[PDB]
Amino acid sequence: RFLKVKNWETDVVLTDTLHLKSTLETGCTEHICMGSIMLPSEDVRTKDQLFPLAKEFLDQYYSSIKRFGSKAHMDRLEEVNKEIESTSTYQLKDTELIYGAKHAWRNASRCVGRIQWSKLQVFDARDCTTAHGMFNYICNHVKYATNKGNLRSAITIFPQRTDGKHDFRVWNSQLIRYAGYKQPDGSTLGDPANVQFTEICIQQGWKAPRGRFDVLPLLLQANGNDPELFQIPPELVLEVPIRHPKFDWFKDLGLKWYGLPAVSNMLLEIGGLEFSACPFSGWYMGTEIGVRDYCDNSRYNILEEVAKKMDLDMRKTSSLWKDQALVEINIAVLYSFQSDKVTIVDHHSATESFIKHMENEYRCRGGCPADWVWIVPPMSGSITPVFHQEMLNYRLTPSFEYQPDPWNTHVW
Amino acid sequence: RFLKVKNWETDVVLTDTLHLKSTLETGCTEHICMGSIMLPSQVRTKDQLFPLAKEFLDQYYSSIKRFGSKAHMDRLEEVNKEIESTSTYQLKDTELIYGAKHAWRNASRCVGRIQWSKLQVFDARDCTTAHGMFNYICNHVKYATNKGNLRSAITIFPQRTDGKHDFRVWNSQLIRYAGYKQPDGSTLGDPANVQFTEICIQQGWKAPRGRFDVLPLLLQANGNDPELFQIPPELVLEVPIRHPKFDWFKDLGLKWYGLPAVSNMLLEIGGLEFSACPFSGWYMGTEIGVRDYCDNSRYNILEEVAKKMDLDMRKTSSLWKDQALVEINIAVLYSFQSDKVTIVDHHSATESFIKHMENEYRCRGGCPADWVWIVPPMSGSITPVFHQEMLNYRLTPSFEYQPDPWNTHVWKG
Ligand code: HEM
Ligand code: HEM
Ligand SMILES: Cc1cc(N)nc2cc(-c3cccc(CCN)c3)ccc12
Ligand SMILES: Cc1cc(N)nc2cc(-c3cccc(CCN)c3)ccc12
Ligand SMILES: C[C@H](O)[C@H](O)[C@H]1CNc2nc(N)[nH]c(=O)c2N1
Ligand SMILES: C[C@H](O)[C@H](O)[C@H]1CNc2nc(N)[nH]c(=O)c2N1
Ligand SMILES: [Zn+2]
Repeated sequence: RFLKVKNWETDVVLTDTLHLKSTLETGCTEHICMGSIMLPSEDVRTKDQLFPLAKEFLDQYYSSIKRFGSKAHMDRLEEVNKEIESTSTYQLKDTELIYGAKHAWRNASRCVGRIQWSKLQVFDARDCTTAHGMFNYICNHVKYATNKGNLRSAITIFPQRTDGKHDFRVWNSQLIRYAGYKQPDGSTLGDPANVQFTEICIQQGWKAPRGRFDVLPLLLQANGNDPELFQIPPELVLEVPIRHPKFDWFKDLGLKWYGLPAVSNMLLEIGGLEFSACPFSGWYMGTEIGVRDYCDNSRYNILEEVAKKMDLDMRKTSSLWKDQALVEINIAVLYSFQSDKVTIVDHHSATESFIKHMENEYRCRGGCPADWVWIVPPMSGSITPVFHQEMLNYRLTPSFEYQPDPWNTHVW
Repeated sequence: RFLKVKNWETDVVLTDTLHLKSTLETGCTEHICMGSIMLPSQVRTKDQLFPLAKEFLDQYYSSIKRFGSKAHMDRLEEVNKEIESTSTYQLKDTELIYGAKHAWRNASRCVGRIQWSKLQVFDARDCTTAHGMFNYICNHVKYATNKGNLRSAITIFPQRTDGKHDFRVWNSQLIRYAGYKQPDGSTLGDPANVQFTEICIQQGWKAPRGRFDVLPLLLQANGNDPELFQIPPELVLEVPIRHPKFDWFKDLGLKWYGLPAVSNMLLEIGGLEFSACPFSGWYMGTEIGVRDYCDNSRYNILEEVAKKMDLDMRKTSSLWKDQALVEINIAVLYSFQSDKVTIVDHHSATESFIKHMENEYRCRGGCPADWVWIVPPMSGSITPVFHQEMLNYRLTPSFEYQPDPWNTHVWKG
């Protein structure tokens, strides 16, 4: 049970001991594997639920600074112990906060970009009290992370849950996303994935330009209050016009995308403490836009339009016109970003980086939890090295977790 | 207990009750998922054999709507006495056919299972020698091939008894190309087959030493040392690969065989183990175009193809690899269709499987599926299986992996 993982392209074999420190459960059993389930499974921590969680976290922390078993360690354990017995919760030291966040990223088994995990910019926003205040922290995040196209990793951490009545939440799924409107006649204009949220905004007071690439407004909820709309200043939203380096007609498709991927609907858990609002951001892998955002049938779905322009034989599937078109689109996305000097990585580069990162983690940590179903890119799978890499998936803490959408729960 | 799966593209939700009939184990635990391990670890006595027999017979007679009948009870009784008396038992023909078909049906890594009920089962349980094996296999190949109009088939050799008298096909597939390790480090032919090739040569094979030499059959009967046989070339249907627009593609000198026929797996039915049971269907295009040609550890022709297309091969973000892969796959499909050899593209096959899967949820209560393997090795998310949640669990009858015989065999000499 000190498990081994093989790379079948290189015969490299790695021994995993880190999985033995796993806390939470996977959702698999000896009888059934649920590795392809998108999301397997009021609850405020009780007093005695929280001490062991806090102790577990402080133990890793003081080991990581080579102070395990020290006076400083013991003192802190005691101090937090006292504070929970007293206040029914506790507060992280800035240093612990930063360690917790960086390690939540390190432990994210579905993330392929984790080779960068130690270079995360952490913005402490725990002094925040209002949606306007939240708006301000978020604008600063966006401007810092964007950095004129030279993107930088960042997370902004708002106050922690207390009793579930005073939660901080960003209602958008990403800080920057295009709107989606269902036409009265056909299907959808803009981005179909955002049709419900685009409507909640409107139903909350937003006036929409009803274009195909309208940046959504922010819906910000502080201390469990009704949320508020804020438009992100356009000069803070860096966008890229999409053109092909060979096909002049590509520009005429009229497509663009934003440079900053910034997920804002997940929950960060450290030492038992729950941060329900913690937007984090990095930079795109090319296929996230080109393969998923543009070509998914339930998104922009521009494949047929493009194949048309290329004059491919769309009569039978065995001509592989979708594949051919798909490649060109993704060539264009990378070409556009690179030309405009906005940070982006191709799926070949990022998967190779991740193999290197796996190597490092097995060597200096004893393993690296990884979710094959998510790590392997949605195109050209087997000509990337992660395809032939066996991976073990297990859940370590600190972690990012999913949480219900606010509008289904909000005590309005 | 119910279990739901969701298709995230169509929002279709299905309910799995079949997983409750699962007996075997996955390799996963409460705290670890081993879903991407290629071969998880996941001589049998009468102690454990009659429960296994009873389970199978209960299934079998349920499917034919005779559960609890006299024919069912007498059959149970007959199998019981045969086991306590002889320490094994024999399957009737009907049972064997049901067995092989349900094994395929239960094969969670197989995207082609829509076809599972149309399997041609050849009973070679009266075979006793390697020569007899060679003859059964020749006939399999002739029948399956059918002049390019392929037919699914399986040939079943005698079951294991004491594990000292096993029937084995030492080839991983009935038809495969040689691989030769050259002194300078390079490989001639198929790198996947170098080790098996070396065995054949040792056993007295005279190697042509080309890049597409069909390997000889290495056949073991009754636990005896294996013998070489050459498949008659008129029986091996091959297809030269050309591209519909690139005239220089044919000059790359590629070809591939038409019949995929896997011969190293173990068929388990009602506790009985059939260690030699070659089965065949037809190719999905990506098996050849993506894995056989473009894997770095295989023929690895991406470079040569990228050069002739004059692609920007300097930085990878030009996606020259991705572009070359598509053209090669286009060529493979075009060539097979032109020669009227049965083949299916990954778009058609994944679509068929989603239909199969839905049908299996309705009429059977589930469909075990291994996402890691079902999703095609190129253009993943534009196929409908990518967005489909799947539960993976093991049912019997089943096909299992077994170790290479040259590692476990006791040599006679
Ligand atoms: C810096 C470059 C980064 C790249 C290239 C990257 C790439 C990716 C990709 C491709 C996915 C799959 C999601 C999808 O396909 O839609 C993913 C998921 C994810 N990423 Fe990263 N990411 C980066 C930075 C970050 C950062 C800075 C964080 C947090 C601090 C992060 C946390 C996560 C998490 C939590 C998931 C989902 C994990 C889960 O659901 O368990 N990523 N990332
Ligand atoms: C008729 C057309 C068929 C097609 C297109 C097809 C396709 C495939 C493919 C692509 C794989 C994955 C192999 C790889 O990617 O390396 C697979 C796996 C498999 N197939 Fe099929 N197959 C077909 C017929 C059959 C038949 C006739 C049988 C047996 C009677 C069979 C049994 C299996 C088994 C046992 C596996 C591995 C399953 C496991 O380990 O769970 N298939 N199939
Ligand atoms: C920081 C970051 C960068 C990036 N390029 N992609 C991300 C993708 C995610 C992500 C996580 C869960 C689900 C999703 C959307 C599902 N395809 C995205 C989260 C963060 C990301
Ligand atoms: C009958 C049949 C047809 C087909 N097109 N592919 C198969 C592929 C397999 C197969 C199963 C496990 C492993 C492998 C090779 C390793 N990728 C192939 C087995 C049977 C097949
Ligand atoms: C059903 C399946 O689990 C789902 O489509 C997953 C598959 N793999 C993925 N992988 C990545 N990187 N992103 C995704 O959104 C998904 N979707
Ligand atoms: C390590 C990994 O599980 C291994 O490379 C698997 C991945 N998925 C696959 N899927 C198919 N269809 N065929 C394969 O050979 C593999 N190989
Ligand atoms: Zn699992």
